[PDB]
Amino acid sequence: MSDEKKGGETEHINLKVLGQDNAVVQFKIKKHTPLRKLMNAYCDRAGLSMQVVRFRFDGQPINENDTPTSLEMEEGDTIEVYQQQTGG
Repeated sequence: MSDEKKGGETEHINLKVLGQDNAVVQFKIKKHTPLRKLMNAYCDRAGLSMQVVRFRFDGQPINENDTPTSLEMEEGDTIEVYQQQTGG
C-alpha cells in the first residue's frame, strides 16, 4: 500500500547484499541501468561515506560502469560488504 509502494517496473533483477557482520538486505534494479544511481542514492538516504562501506563481487572489486546486462548472470547478486565496525 502507501507506506510500501509495491506496484511498478517490469524488467528487473534482485540483488542480495550481505554484510560481514550479520546484516543482510535486498535491492531491485533494471538490467540496463548502471549501478551508481542506486549506490549513491542509498548512500545519501542512509547518510554515509563509501570510504568505509567496502563492497566486493566474486571476492573482487566492481565499478559503476559495468551494467548487469554486460555481465549476464540473469539475477541474484550475492555481493559482500566488508564494513568498518558498527554502522548500518
